[PDB]
Amino acid sequence: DFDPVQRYKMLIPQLKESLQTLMKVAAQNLIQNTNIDNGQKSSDAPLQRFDKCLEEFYALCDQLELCLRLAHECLSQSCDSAKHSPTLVPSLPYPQYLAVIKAQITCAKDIHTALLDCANKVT
Amino acid sequence: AAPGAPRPSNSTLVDELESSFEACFASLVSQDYVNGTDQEEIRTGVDQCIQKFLDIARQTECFFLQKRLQLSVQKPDQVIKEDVSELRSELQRKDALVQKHLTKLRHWQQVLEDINVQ
Amino acid sequence: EVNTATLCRIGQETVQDIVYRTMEIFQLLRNMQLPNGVTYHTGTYQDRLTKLQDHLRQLSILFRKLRLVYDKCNENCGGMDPIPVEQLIPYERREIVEVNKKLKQKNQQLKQIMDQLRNLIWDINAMLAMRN
Amino acid sequence: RLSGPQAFDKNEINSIQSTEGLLEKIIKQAKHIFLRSRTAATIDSLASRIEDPQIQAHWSNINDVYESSVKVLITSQGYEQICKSIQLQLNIGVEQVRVVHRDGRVIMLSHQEQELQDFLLSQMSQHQVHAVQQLAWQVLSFSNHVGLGPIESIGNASAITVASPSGDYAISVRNGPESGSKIMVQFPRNQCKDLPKSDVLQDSKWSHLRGPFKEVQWNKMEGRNFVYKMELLMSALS
Amino acid sequence: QPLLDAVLANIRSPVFNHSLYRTFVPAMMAIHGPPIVSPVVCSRKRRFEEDERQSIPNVLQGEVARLDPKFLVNLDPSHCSNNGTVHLICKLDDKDLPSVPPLELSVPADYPAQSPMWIDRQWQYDANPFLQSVHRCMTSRLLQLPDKHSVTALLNTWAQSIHQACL
Amino acid sequence: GVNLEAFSQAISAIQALRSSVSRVFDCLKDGMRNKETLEGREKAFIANFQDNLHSVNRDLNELERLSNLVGKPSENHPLHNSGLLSLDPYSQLLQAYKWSNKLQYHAGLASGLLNQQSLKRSANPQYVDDVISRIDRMFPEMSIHLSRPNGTSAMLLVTLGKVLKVIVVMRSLFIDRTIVKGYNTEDGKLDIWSKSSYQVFQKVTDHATTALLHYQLPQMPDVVVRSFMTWLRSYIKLFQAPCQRCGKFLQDGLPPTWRDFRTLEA
Repeated sequence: DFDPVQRYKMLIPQLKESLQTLMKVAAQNLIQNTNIDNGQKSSDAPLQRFDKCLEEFYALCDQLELCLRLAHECLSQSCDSAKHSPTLVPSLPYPQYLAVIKAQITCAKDIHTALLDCANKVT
Repeated sequence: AAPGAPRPSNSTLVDELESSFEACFASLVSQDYVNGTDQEEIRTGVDQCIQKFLDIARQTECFFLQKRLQLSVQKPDQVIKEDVSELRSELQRKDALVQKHLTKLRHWQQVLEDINVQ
Repeated sequence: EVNTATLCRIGQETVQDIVYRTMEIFQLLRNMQLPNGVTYHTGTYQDRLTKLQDHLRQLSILFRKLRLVYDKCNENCGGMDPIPVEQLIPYERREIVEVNKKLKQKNQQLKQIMDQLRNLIWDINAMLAMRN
Repeated sequence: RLSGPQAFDKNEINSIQSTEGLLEKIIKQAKHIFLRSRTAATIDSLASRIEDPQIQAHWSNINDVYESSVKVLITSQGYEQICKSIQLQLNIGVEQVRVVHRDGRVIMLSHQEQELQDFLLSQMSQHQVHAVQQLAWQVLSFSNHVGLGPIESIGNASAITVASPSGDYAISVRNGPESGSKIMVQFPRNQCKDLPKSDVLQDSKWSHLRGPFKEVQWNKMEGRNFVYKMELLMSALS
Repeated sequence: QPLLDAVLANIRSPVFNHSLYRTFVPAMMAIHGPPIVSPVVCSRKRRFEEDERQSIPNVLQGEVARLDPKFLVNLDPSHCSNNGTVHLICKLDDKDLPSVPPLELSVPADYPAQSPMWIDRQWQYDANPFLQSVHRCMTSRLLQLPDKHSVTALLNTWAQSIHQACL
Repeated sequence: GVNLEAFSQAISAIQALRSSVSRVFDCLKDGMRNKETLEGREKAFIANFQDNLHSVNRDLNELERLSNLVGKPSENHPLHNSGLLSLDPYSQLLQAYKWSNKLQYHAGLASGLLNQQSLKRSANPQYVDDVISRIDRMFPEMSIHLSRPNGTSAMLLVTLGKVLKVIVVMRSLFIDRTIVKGYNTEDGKLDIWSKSSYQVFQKVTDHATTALLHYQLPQMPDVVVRSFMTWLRSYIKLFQAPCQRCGKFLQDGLPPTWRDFRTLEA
């Protein structure tokens, strides 16, 4: 139940650490495969998968992108409507707010429909 | 393969202009779900809405001017009649303006004559 | 009555008018805020809506007249079959003369009147300025 | 006594009182004859330059004691979008006018110096053809002041120099202070005279360049007020 | 900071290139699943033939195209297949008085040089008094051009000198 | 409230980090294609690694932005979505908001583009002046007031921060005949034709006359006066002179291109 900014701040360093571990496991797996395919047997030890790491890194990246996208959409939809009405919630009553919003939607739809009909009738 | 040698094009320059005009409005009118994002796309849309429209408008204007050239070299009597009509209209407008100015001047003269009683 | 030259002039004027009305309606739509913004419930909204309706109706009329004059001009193709004027550039009259003379006389009288008009304007504006 | 608190060095100490009497009436009469002469010169230039772009002046309502204000624009025949040169000069009494063409080009004239009007008319015709090419085609912006001399530049440096290619052709003009102001040449791409000696050896035979001048021969052309240059530019592509 | 992959890829000098495939391709094919990541078909025999086999150095062709209708150049019995490529006969047909055409044999068209040839100087210029004065000032003017160019520069200099010494 | 730009930049940075990781691990899946002199693939590898480091640094830098997410749960947006379940059968309001924003931006761009209209020529009210003057005076640091002492002429006066007031006359439209004067004025009981200065404000008056003769639009004089006022507002600093030094001459100013520099250089 944290804020999106808090989730971003707590995801970024885990993201960096996941990237570091990804590079490390990739290097280890690559050097093991090379020593087992080019030179002599030296890396006789169980290595990681390098896939369970990259999948988790991609998951962290995607989750951070989704959190930031949600925050951006929230701030955008809160900014455009803040400049269209005052604040009134537990300066204005709720039924009047609903009626004003309905009238605004109706007027915008009417303008759009009139413009579309005129543009279609133009040709 | 239009970018090759041939290039089919017919029945344009009037309906083509009308089609471009009614078509580059589609960015505004659409029975679709307007996405909740808009950046650097409406710009490149309106760019080609305006550029091709101005181009075809200038094409139509050049066609009209070419028609004017062919008409002047083929029939100057129409140009003479148009010039005569324009001169008559200018004379009528000048006479009307002079009459209005004279009416206003006479009104102001009567106003001054009535106001200078002292 | 052919009036084909005036037809082409009216067509060019109609093209320019269509361009100008497009510019005007776009400038009008630019400053078209939300209807229930602060105070203007419907008055300004209905006024702008009626203005846009008149704009679009006159634009439709302009397009109709443009199609009509284009059809008339394309149908008026007669005489000068080659018409190489686009590539062959160099590289009745008594009534016109009388009308020009009358217009010149009227313009001379107009200038004579304007001289006294501006003289009176200067005199008044310069005499009332030296007051006090 | 206001010189006490606001100590003025020599401005108010001299502006508190000045001479008057006959000098003021003399200055007023000088301003009167100067305005009359300027108006007569403008009217004469209008009556003379008939086929040229008719000059359009506009006076002002606020005519002060000594100074005044006069406005004027070129405004070629039937073209409101060609107002590329419009100046506002004030005709002071004890000095000469101080006109500014468009771009802060402040200058000071003399009693009978009116060649500035002719030079401005020439370069305004130049700017008019420039704008009408920029409206209708691919006109670059090399309409410089004057360059290298078309007619030896008699008439105070008035010598236009601008060109514009619409499609494959190209059109150039050079107007001046009535010393060959009707100089217009349009050079096409293909023509009769050629030289297949070193051109045939060139792969993809070059018919795209435009060499032969083929002067326009501005005689009996449909130029009503020189604003009909587009009326010839329309001869680009059907 | 994570220079491990960099130093390992740098250490991987040997010629055998199959470890990277077996090490990476499985993961990418598992996550990214394109049966044809580049479904476009590419089968190309690029070069069929590219030669006109009749072209003189193209750079000279550009200049002969940029020439004014007053000038006109040609070719004499030509030792100019590809190397000299020019020794022309340019007659300065113009409004003023005519003259004798020069040769102006130029170097390869890359032009780290100029044209001037001065072949017919012997009999043509000494014979006439006006032609003698034409050569005089024109030589001094050509001894001024810094790295003159073949057709346009030298031809314009010749015309200017011819119509300047004319006085 | 400029967090939208920072959020867009952060989204782009994360997308760039993902794309850079993908490009690195796709190029590493391919050895040296064709070198024939020396394996130049190490250069591309180092470039891709540096690009990944650049993207990580960009994300870390964008982390410094986005100070805090305020409360105000969508700023009075929840009325039927989070409100009564009857009220939300709601997407009509959001669709209308988005469509209005898109229409406004598109019309603005279209007007700004079609400003260069192909209008051939023009052939075939002393009540709004006070309103326009008040609307223009609503701008900050531009306290003006009109007097109208003689006739319908609007002999207004402006003063921004200094005592360089400008008595710009008008004609109920297309205001002209301006005269600037600094540090005292209004002699007697009205304006004046003094135009006195220190050979500096004379150039300012010349530039103002050039501007008044420059902004002559065919219609919409309110936009003309607004442009004139925002052009005049640029004279509040006088502390810049590109293309030259600060003191090439006594004065330095000609901003028709919104960048004032030394005179006699344009």
